[PDB]
Amino acid sequence: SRIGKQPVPVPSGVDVTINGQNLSVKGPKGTLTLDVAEPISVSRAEDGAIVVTRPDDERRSRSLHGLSRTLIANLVTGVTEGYTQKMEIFGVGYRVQLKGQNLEFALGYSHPVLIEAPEGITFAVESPTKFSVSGIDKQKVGQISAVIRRLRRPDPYKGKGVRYEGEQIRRKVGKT
Amino acid sequence: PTYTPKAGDTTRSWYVIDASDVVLGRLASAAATLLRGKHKPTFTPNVDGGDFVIVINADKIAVSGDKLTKKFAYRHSGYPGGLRKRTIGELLEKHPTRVVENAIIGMLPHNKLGRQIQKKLKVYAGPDHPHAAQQPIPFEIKQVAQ
Amino acid sequence: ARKGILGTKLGMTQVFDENNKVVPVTVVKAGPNVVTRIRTTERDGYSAVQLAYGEISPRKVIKPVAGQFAAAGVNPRRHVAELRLDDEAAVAEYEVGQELTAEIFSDGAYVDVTGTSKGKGFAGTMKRHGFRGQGAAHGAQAVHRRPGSIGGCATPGRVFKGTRMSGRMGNDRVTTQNLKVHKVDAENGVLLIKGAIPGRNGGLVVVRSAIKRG
Amino acid sequence: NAAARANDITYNRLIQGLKAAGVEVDRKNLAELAVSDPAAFTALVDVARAALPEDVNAPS
Amino acid sequence: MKVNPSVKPICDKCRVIRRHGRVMVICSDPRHKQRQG
RNA sequence: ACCUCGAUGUCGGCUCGUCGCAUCCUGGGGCUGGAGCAGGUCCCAAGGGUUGGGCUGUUCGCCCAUUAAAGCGGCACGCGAGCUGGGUUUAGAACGUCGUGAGACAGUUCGGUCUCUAUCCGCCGCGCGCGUCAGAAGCUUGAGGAAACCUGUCCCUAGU
RNA sequence: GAUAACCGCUGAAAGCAUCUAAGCGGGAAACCUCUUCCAAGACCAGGCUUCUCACCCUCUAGGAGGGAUAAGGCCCCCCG
Ligand SMILES: CC[C@H]1OC(=O)[C@H](C)[C@@H](O[C@H]2C[C@@](C)(OC)[C@@H](O)[C@H](C)O2)[C@H](C)[C@@H](O[C@@H]2O[C@H](C)C[C@H](N(C)C)[C@H]2O)[C@](C)(O)C[C@@H](C)C(=O)[C@H](C)[C@@H](O)[C@]1(C)O
Repeated sequence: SRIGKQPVPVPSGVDVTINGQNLSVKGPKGTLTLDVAEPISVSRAEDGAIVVTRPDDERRSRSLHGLSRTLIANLVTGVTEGYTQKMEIFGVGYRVQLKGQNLEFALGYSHPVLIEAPEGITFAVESPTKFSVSGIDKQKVGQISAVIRRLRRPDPYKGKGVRYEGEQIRRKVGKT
Repeated sequence: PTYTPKAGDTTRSWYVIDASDVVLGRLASAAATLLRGKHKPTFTPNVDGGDFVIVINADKIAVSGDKLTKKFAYRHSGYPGGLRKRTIGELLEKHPTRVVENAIIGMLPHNKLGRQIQKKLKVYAGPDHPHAAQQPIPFEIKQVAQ
Repeated sequence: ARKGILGTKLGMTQVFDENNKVVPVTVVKAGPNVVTRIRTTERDGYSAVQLAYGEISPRKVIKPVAGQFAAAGVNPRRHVAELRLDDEAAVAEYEVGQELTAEIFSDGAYVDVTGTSKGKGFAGTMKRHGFRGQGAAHGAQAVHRRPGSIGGCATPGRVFKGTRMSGRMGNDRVTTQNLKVHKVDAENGVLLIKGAIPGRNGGLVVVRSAIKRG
Repeated sequence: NAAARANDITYNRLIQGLKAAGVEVDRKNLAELAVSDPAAFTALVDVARAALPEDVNAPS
Repeated sequence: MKVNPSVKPICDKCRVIRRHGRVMVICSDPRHKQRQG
């Protein structure tokens, strides 16, 4: 009703470029195209915020509107200020390096694990045990961050492996 | 005596149906009607007095529900365990015209006349067909109201 | 993208490697092949090169084949066979009238050799499918080489397609894969391919580059 | 039914309208008209449509 | 994963959800992870 | 007690299969009641493979040596117009028990005829004839099918 | 390539919101391509070449019925 109809504050340096129900928002960081679903349209609400409204109100339009406003906000935020996921590696011998456009991990495997940075994704290693993913599409940023997480099967014993900036993993201690 | 088609009084007409965003079953029903010739007052069930039915944009047929992944087209090769199943989505991706073809053929009668009638169906997985020389009539599927 | 050459299975022999190990090698006359026709996706819908091999007499060659070879611009040859290629650059490599010699292959190159296997005639189930023969003694009545049971009973009620029965065996296309070319005798237009290749001595074979161990 | 739908009317409503109009032509001769006299069949279709109620689905 | 016809919370942390047309129990304790089948 | 008593052949073994998944490898979740590790219990996802012997009528089993494993079932407890005939169930005989006896015995034993040239469907292979819009000819070209798909140790990684 | 279990989205029809809701994106031997073989009787029968690009006769001079054939192929013959 209101929490899905919240106007999305569009910053000064943005050109959303509608052509019906298919937006292509451009800003300081890249461009992002979104094929909006059935319910809503867009008229900028004059002030600049993309208006988000649903025609009817049963259940499907309700959910699609709630998600469409949310995705529009996420997209404008990503194109304006981007998104970053900071991640940390634990375990004696576990390490990460940045080999140009790819990220290499030593996670106790006999081989170094290589990760090719996909389009729109950039890795930055703050320390041999701390790095971060950055991108304008946080769906993709979170997806690649999840891949980096799943690199190592969960270690509830020692905590060895990759995590996020702050994560209290399901630790596990007991007998000898 | 009731009218019976004699010699060459069976006149044939060419229709082209745009399968874009149309329900597979509805399109197949209309096409089967046209291919039978049930739309003609001269229809005789033992005569192939139907009409040629080109189907364009067969790849852009519409299927509701989960038929695109949960419905299967089956074929047994005659060998043990030789039942190959291909979902409607995979079939539409690999042989797009085959979904519409199978629908129409199944809706047609299964007999010698049915297989003769099949030859008048021309399904194409695109907006265009090679039969422009036949001057096909754009056929929109319209329901007669009561 | 995949070399190939029509040849003749001259025979089989043995050579010795640098380590003195014996290499059983089929000697195949990968004689000159003349590119007679190029198959293109525009004209033919696929990418292939038509090769012609073997000396034949023009009197032997018939008018349709003679005219096809004339249009190709080359002298008629006994056999013609197509080599399929993946992409169009593969045929852009080839050209009609081209000379294909055994040197297209190198020593140590893995090839797939296709040939028509030897004719074994109407073979029984034991020879044809490796059926375990029934007992030679202990009562066995005239079933020492017979198939045994063929189906079930009433429930299938019939014999399944593909039931391995006795019939004519051999004379079928066989592609032996990943055969190493021990040596490429450029002087004689010959290839020494380690191992056996299908068919009788003198039979037409196609030595293509290994599809797996490229 | 083919002739009726060519005339933009269903067979069931055509029969209803003919009965309302009092046309007692059997289906044999209705089909004979449909094939040999499409103009006459269209005239009968018009008669049936006129005789049909203002709303065929009305509770009447 | 506990795949049983009946799935219920085993502690106050367990939550019953319906994901992919399937009743499941999700919990901070993986032991209490259940699924209906 | 519904087909079959103007006959639908039994157990086992052989031969040849084919199918199901109710999993003996390949993927996961939980336990980490492994705090951990080598391992293992449990529950979710058929392509292949799933040995040879001895004692067993042996349908069952047990044993020996292996195995990655030595799966469970359906198909007339698949398969005798494909085989065997050890079991079983004729006619001979012995013993045991019952019976006056003839004889009887889900009692112990020895011996004890396995017929048929395939018409139809089915299947495995070969042709002949027509098609395939002129009469031929090489090269094909994949709609659709079939085949295959198994898995071990040892070494390095790492005595991590 | 598509698929159980594991996830990502800003975070709602729903409030610090929340694995996820409806929508949309990523990770086995089974499945579809891939490998081998058959395959246009694939009744929906491809790019080329060969003759010709009608030789003659008869009822009709419509539609046919026969010869000769160009092209090529059987049958014979020597054979594997
Ligand atoms: C060589 C020449 C004979 O072959 C045999 O002896 C075979 C070897 C018998 O099996 C032998 C061996 C064996 C085990 O075979 C089944 C045995 O049961 C019979 C009694 O004797 C057969 C086939 C018997 O049939 C079987 O009889 C059973 C009572 C039932 C069975 N079926 C209906 C269920 C039926 O087919 C039976 C009675 O002889 C059939 C009748 C017609 C005959 O008499 C005919 C004339 C036979 O003499 C014969 C075919 O010429």
